[PDB]
Amino acid sequence: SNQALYEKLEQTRTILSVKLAELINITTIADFAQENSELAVATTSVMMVNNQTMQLIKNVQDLLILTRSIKEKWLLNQIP
Amino acid sequence: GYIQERLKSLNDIETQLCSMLQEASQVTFIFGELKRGNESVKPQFENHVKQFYERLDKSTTQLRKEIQLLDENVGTRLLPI
Repeated sequence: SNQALYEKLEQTRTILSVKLAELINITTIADFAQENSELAVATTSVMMVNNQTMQLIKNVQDLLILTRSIKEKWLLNQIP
Repeated sequence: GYIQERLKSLNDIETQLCSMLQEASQVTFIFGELKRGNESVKPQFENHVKQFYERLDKSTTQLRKEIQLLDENVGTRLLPI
């Protein structure tokens, strides 16, 4: 059951590093009228970065859930 | 006590995780600035990205140690199951 803690940790670190690396790859370059308007490239980049952040938040949350579960094991299973 | 030390280490990790979230917000807000043509915050962008990584590495490493310590304390401070 502690093995499951290690495995959850590995998976969450894996996802965070992928999501950060994806975020790093979104062009930071500063911002045919129809095409420009339909594709909305600059807007799309902002939405992409925010989507990465939403996932960085979610996965940090998972690190907190793990930390809490470790706390509770100490609080609950200590020998009196 | 020993258990007090573990909880304080775990509370420390909770602080690191909150710091990581702070970095992510800054990265996000700064990207919006860069996209608008405010290049002045590019160094800060790169710094906050780097810090998020450093914090990810440190917090997950400390967490791995905490899990190891749980495992070593089965039968000694912690009841088996």
